[PDB]
Amino acid sequence: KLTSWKNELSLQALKADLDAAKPSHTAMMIKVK
Amino acid sequence: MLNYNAPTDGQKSSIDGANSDQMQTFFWLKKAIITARKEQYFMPLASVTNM
Repeated sequence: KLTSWKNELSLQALKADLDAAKPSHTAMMIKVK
Repeated sequence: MLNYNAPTDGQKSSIDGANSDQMQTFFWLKKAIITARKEQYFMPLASVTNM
């Protein structure tokens, strides 16, 4: 546990957010391409 | 001797006549019972390619 916060994020939450936000960004980059 | 008897099961109340019966015989909460969604494990894996 890196910090002293009562509720810490942990890496799984951040990776889940990344995987959840990926689908819209992937659909967007096709247009720029 | 006015008795409540049992409105349901046909034994009418003492006060009630020959053409009537009790208007309300139960209480209804109005708060229903529902079931939540089944959890998904395979969908979070996939990455979409919206051509």
